[PDB]
Amino acid sequence: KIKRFGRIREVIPLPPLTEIQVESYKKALQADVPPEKRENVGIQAAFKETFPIEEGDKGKGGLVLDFLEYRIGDPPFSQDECREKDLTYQAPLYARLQLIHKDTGLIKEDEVFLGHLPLMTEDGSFIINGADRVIVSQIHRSPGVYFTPDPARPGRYIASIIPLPKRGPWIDLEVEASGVVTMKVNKRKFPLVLLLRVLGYDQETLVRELSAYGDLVQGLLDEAVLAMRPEEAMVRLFTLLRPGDPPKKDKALAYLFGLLADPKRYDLGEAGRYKAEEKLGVGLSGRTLVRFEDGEFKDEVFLPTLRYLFALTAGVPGHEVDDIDHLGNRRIRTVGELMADQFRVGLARLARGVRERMVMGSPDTLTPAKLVNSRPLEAALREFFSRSQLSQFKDETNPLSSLRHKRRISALGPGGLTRERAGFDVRDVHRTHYGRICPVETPEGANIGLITSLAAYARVDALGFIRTPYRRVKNGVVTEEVVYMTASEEDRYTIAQANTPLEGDRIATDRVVARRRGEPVIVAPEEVEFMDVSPKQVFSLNTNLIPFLEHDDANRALMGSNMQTQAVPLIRAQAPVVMTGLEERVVRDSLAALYAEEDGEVVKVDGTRIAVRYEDGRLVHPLRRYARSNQGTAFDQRPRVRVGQRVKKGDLLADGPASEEGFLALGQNVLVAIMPFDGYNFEDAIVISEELLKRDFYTSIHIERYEIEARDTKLGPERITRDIPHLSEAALRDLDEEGIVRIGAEVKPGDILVGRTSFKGEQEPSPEERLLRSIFGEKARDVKDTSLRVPPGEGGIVVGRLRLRRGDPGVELKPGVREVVRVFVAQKRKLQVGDKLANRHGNKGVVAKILPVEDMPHLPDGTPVDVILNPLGVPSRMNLGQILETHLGLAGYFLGQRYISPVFDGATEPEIKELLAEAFNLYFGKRQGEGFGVDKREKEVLARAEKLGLVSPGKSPEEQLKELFDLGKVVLYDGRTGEPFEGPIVVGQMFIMKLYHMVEDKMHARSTGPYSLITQQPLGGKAQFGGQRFGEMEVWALEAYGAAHTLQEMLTIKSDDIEGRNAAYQAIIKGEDVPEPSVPESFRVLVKELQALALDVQTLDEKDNPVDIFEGL
Amino acid sequence: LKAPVFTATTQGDHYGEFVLEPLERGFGVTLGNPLRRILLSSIPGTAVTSVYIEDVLHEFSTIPGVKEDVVEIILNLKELVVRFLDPRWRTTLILRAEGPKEVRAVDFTPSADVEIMNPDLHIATLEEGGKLYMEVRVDRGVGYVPAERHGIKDRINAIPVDAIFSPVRRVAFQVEDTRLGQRTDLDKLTLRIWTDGSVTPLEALNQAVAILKEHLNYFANPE
Amino acid sequence: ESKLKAPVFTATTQGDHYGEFVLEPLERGFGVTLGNPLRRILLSSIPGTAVTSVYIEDVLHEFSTIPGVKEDVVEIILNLKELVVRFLDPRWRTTLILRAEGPKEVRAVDFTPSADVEIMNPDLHIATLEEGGKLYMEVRVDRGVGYVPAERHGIKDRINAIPVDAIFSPVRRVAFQVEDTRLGQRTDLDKLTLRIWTDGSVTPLEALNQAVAILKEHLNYFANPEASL
Amino acid sequence: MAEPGIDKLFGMVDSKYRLTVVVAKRAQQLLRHRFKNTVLEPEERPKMRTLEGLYDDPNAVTWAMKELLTGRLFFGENLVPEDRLQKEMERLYPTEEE
Ligand SMILES: [Mg+2]
Repeated sequence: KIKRFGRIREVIPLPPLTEIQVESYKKALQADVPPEKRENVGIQAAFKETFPIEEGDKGKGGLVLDFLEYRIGDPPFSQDECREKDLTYQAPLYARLQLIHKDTGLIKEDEVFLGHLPLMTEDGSFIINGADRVIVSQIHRSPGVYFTPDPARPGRYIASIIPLPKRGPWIDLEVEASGVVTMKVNKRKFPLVLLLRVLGYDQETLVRELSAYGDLVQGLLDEAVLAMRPEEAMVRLFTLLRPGDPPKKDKALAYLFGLLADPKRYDLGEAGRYKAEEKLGVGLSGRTLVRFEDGEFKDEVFLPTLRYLFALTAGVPGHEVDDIDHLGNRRIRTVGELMADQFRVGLARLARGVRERMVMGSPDTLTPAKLVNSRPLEAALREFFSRSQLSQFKDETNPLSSLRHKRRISALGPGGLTRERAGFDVRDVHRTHYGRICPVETPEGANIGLITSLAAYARVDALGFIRTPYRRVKNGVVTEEVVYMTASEEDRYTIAQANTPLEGDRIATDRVVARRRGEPVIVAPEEVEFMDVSPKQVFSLNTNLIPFLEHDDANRALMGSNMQTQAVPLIRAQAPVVMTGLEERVVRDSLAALYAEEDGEVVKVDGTRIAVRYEDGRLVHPLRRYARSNQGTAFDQRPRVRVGQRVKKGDLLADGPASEEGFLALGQNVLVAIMPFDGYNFEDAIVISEELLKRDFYTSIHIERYEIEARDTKLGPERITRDIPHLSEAALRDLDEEGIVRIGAEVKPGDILVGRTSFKGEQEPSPEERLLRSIFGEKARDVKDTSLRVPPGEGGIVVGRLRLRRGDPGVELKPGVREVVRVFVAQKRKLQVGDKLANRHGNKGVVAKILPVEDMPHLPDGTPVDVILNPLGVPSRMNLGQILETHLGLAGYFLGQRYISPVFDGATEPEIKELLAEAFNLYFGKRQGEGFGVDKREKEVLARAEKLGLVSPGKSPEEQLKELFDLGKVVLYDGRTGEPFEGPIVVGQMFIMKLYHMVEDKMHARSTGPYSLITQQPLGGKAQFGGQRFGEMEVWALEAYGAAHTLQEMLTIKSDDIEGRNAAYQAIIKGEDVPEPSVPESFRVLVKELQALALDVQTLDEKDNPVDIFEGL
Repeated sequence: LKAPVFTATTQGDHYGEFVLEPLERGFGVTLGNPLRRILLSSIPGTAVTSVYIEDVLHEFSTIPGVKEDVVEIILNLKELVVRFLDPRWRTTLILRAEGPKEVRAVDFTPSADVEIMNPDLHIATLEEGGKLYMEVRVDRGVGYVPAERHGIKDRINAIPVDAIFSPVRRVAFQVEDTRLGQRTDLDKLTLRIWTDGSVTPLEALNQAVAILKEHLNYFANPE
Repeated sequence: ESKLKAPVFTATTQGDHYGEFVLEPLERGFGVTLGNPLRRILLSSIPGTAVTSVYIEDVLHEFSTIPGVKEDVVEIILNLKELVVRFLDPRWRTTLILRAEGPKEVRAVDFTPSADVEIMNPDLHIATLEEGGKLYMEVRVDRGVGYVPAERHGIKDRINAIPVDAIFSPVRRVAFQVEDTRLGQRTDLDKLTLRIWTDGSVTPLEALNQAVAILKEHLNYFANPEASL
Repeated sequence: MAEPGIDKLFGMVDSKYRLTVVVAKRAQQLLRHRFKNTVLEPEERPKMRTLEGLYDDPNAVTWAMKELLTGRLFFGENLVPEDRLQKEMERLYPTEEE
């Protein structure tokens, strides 16, 4: 019983939702393809790109070493082992590199072993050194060339945008006042004239044939001293390329920055030729400038962009066009392209190591596989994946998370001029790029906008760059519409008519403005290419999960757009009543669940592995159980199917993490009345009905993972044993079987989680002691306890234990580190005071009190409510539509239904009524049957609701009811005392999640203990644990008041000042008197610390001459 | 007047509208509620306390051949409502399951002074390797109690379960005014004392009043 | 060591009104589920005695004024409502008559010094009449519990009556908070406290038990049943 | 509502902080070594409720402020001999134990 609301839908949010990657990587990691085709980008390019390495003597002797087809191959280990043995899920990659001679000699070193190129899981992420990580797609200034106003004082500047931040230099032509036209490549400012001279141009042939209509020239001529002769030119320019290199015309160096596709090349143009052409005086080719022709160079883009400059420095072709952040200028390098460039580096180093081994060694013995030392492609490559501001863990709390995190787009990339946390130009970018296919209500706080998420139907097709959404054009296809697309307007969703949408006023967007109604009304190619396949594409895949976004105010609407990431799978995943089709797909691209393949059949046994689909072949399917989430989410799978066939409108074949039967199910939906409850729901706190705990609802299960390494340090070998000295206390093996704790064991705080003794030789057990020791059989001792034990965090039930030991197979551990015990501990948490509940409309809040069914607000027939969300502020203050969920609530509770009211299309107030209107003729249709009907309490109200001109007067009480049900809802008694709540109190089933933020993990308390031995102030330790921070802000706090003493105490008897510390604990343990300080250590020490530098810090008293007695002990 | 008319459309364990009658204008709740309040709280009942399963060292497990998942079980078993037919005591049902079947709470070994109010009650869909031998407590009790009332017993894998005692499952009450007496002003009660596990409304209602009385009593001698 | 299964009922007794009452440790949930119904019945169902209709020679309707009387009708009317009579214990439900003299302060005693019905509140302005102090009142008094406005109807002296309202109920205010304490470790155990205000004859505490009785007296109604399968 | 006569104290001495000192030194004088420094002892004794029953409270300043608000004591530049101000304590049962 599912009700849906809506209109059209020509496509689907598209497969899969993890295509940004997945289908990306592969096509960059070609490999899978027969080693013939596949021509560029990805690994191959990097290869071809690194030009066959030569060496001294250009075409004189032996050694050429040309590269060929590479070979990703026989994958060392397997996912799972990798994480178990902390290993990057890599794979070998070698490529035969036949070197040459100049006395004929063809040698092909088969394969030639090489780097380990990390593979990507079916998922769309990586396993690196055990943990799971994700490569987040960055965006930057699209390659090209496009000036921009000189931010200084009015005077447009010219920028040249090389392809990727590692395939060309950022060149800015800057026309100034004192210096004029400058060519500043990387770290070098110089007369722009000079390079031109080299390129041929020159006084007259140059300006006065270029820059006339707009002065800006004499300054370019003056240094004509440079414009007096090329060749000699380079040399002076070369001389202007630090350090003191050898002035000797070489052409090389410039053998780049234009010459050949080496460190400059937008490749076969595409976004360089295909762009500068339609920006400059047309005409161009593969790169900038062109040499190696037969002599002098032949520029292609160095004056025309200078021309087009001046032009916009005083002429008509303005186009001040700054980065213009137009997604027709904002590129996005998908993982594959981030991992590719890195190869475009591993090699950059190999080529060196190769050219070098070339020489030295015997030209007859100098063969490859002996010339190639596979260190570059690794290192620098395995360097990236786990050490990049762009490679990150993985939000794995609830599945939406993971999936979501891949759709995310970082701009905090580490590229060139790539916005630093506050890089040069920040609180400008942030803002909504008028390009809608990279959501507007997602981001967080502080990183406000430098990290956005990309829209649903966004991208998918011939991709050279930038998102590009899908946009209908009258039936048929939907065209992967570019981002620099005008295509004669666009007509927004709605106002249709079979196939001719009869609106004759159709609303549309064109270039920007919502521009009223172009009205082409051609019914033909959708008024050009107008029309958007559904709205969805306007927003983030994980926002579209909001039943009433419409009403929901952007800002707050984002506070739910995120928050709901921080779900936290439970046991009763519950899909939401009002959900939005998406709920059903998000959890099917996450692969967090187990699908099917062909037709039906089953066989199975059910439990640990939905057994073989049984379809023709035979394949068993194991079910991950009580795993561990990067966030400690405990994502397990559930077996759904007994003994049947394929699918029943969906082959869920057993759910996943936080998904009710196939539908994404973050939290639980429950019934709630709105209304201020004696303060317990003050500001934002939600009061809660004990029931939710009694019915094991919000209960979430988390499994931790404690660790211990067995060192070797010079005192004796560190060993993992169950013979912890003295720890006899019938504890040891009262648990800890032959060393480490046992499964199913139950762990409180303090118990030995994984014991291990240690030698340490503090002092020598001198006589007497050794004697007395012998005497009273006081067996001498040499080993310390140094066990593991569980921290002040309660603990839980020992779920499992892994153990890695040096010499083991695929492992490998930190030098010195031998063996490494690991132990997982579960936990099931229910719900307590503290913790957040936050719904889909950013109505976030933390539980305050939890009433017993007894109290609470009894509905009329006795059913208690669930949460007591306060109406104050929250709604008004936040203006949202978390009400149009609570209304289609009972109108779905009683009518017993789950609904689909998608974003910007459905579930309308009248329908919400129609429905609600109904589902009453039963709610109440019953009462007038069970044998009851409206009592003194309900009348007492109704006859006052109309006073509130809230219900139609004249009508019968019964009549006033239904009337007062569509809107709010029944009198709603206060099961606490007994009377009614004067004034109805809208009641309903919302849907509250339980954000990975339970109180437990927070809240600690100190008093003493873990005192430090480096800074001498409470931090780190063993037994107790604790320690609280007292920042500066609080210093002023006390300064501002007058609690001088109260302040001192925080820089005396409570931290560094030992005398004091002890004084304190001695003072209390006794009683009567208090912590008595005097001269804080902080002072006695500052003196005898400045002295050490040759200063005589004197402490003169009241009269200057009463010179202190200080430190006189 | 001088007294009402305590009607009582009863039932068969659960459902128990118990109508007083010409209660003077007001007391419609002075009585109506507390009972209802009390009837949802302080009242003796039956509830599981701990379960032990064949080869299950502790919760967060997974019994082979069984479709389910050990927690579900305990979550399901959390319901199973027993009856005791006896004065003071706790006890331990016991059930072993075979190959392909559907161990619904019913298959819970018949035994002594005990009834299984809620037979059926799909306890576990085991199959192919129907192995399930279990041992669940079931203590007398009152109210709600979780991790505290330790389910020791089979000192080992008790995986103690939650205590959900209160045999009452819902309680409301109307004040419908359509009676005689002396002038159309007074009210007319009718508390329902809805569903239950073992005990019957009348009993809940009855047991209820007692308490309210004993407390009412406490108002004795003051200092 | 200080509560067990027997709360500690503690009063305050002031003398005729305000008398703080406070039983102590009680399982969470009875402060309300108990301390409330009393406060309810307390405000209602309680035998009481107060004026209810007044004949005072001349001008019927309560709206008017009389010469040689500093006040007006209604002021006496209400000034009357603050009268506290005590009908010994027979069955009583009589009338009363005041003897107004010249220029003096007509207390709430200048009535027919009839025994068997004493006046707790001797003073009480009632009304002022100077010089030609006329004034003759045959102020009645009835017997009731709840509250009754212009609904009963001042039959008595057929003509002329200005019936006042039935403010008959010994208690005049009943409040109660239920702060929680834990003299019994467990930090959240209900703890009543009552503040019954009464001056309309019957003492505070007396009002309480009476009601406490009125409630059990009532509770017994749920005894012998008459079902239906 | 706050501190019993907190306002009253703020009247006695001058500088708001001055008092904080007096009560401080005083508390740091009263149940600090002796206890026989009291002035409230009679029918005006700070008694604490506690399950079992009443009995004074171990909060120095508590008695302090309310002992100050009493009448005795004095402050400023008197008893010049701080030395003889603490030694005079020897003159009448002091010390404790450890
Ligand atoms: Mg906050």
